[PDB]
Amino acid sequence: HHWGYGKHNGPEHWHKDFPIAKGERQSPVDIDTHTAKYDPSLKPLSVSYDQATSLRILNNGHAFNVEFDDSQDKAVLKGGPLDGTYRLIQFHFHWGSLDGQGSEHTVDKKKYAAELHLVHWNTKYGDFGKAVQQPDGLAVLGIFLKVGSAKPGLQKVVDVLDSIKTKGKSADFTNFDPRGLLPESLDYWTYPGSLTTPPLLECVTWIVLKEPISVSSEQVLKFRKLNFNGEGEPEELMVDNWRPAQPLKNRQIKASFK
Ligand SMILES: C[C@]12CC[C@H]3[C@@H](CC=C4C[C@@H](OS(N)(=O)=O)CC[C@@]43C)[C@@H]1CC[C@@H]2C=O
Ligand SMILES: [Zn+2]
Repeated sequence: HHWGYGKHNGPEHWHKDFPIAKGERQSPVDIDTHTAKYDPSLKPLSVSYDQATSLRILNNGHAFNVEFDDSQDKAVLKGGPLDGTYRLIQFHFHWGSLDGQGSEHTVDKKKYAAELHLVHWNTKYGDFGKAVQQPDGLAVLGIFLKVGSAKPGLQKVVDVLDSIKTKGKSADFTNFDPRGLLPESLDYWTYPGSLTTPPLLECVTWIVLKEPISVSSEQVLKFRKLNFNGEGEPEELMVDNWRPAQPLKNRQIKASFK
């Protein structure tokens, strides 16, 4: 009886195995745009993905992960609210059963169709596993998806999903350029938070871009054909793999923009 997104194992159950679920810096949150304070001390975000080297795409029974070779200093996130340099290890999405839900963060209670997370670890802690034990261990870049025009840079991901339908399936996925998933503007909100799945560790500086990307209805419909279940198990469509907004408690959301 492992955690998931269902009635009996979903977000309202996670606190039993992971008591930090009710902690002081949980993610995601609602971004109240009128309360978020413009912080002139925040720097432009530096996203350097020119040398990013993807290895594999994996269905882990929760989402699909596009994984990167993080063995050299290549694909790095720095500046913005960050001190030092954070290395890209993987990206994944959260999405809904319908276009009206799927994002984890919300903006004035607006839910987007999906949300992309690019996960980076602080190079001062040497590897990903050590970084998540630190309050400044990870920087996750969050990007909202709305349904409209296709995102050409997403199509290579969409076209490989047929090969990883079920939990435990993986495929070679080299030479994927994550620059093709970025909106025009790097205007962002930032706040201290957590992983949004177990183990829910309070190790993340969240950087949520204001500008969504557009994807087509056809692109998101292919996300919704994935399965939570393993090959030769009862079909459970991989949909609504999002955690709802958690209490903000004693935190401030800062805006990079006026
Ligand atoms: C691999 C680990 C468990 C899985 C952890 C990872 C740290 C960050 C995320 C990101 C998160 O999703 S999200 N939404 O918070 O970005 C989904 C869980 C995941 C992959 C841990 C690092 C060490 C630990 C075990 O070795
Ligand atoms: Zn995520």
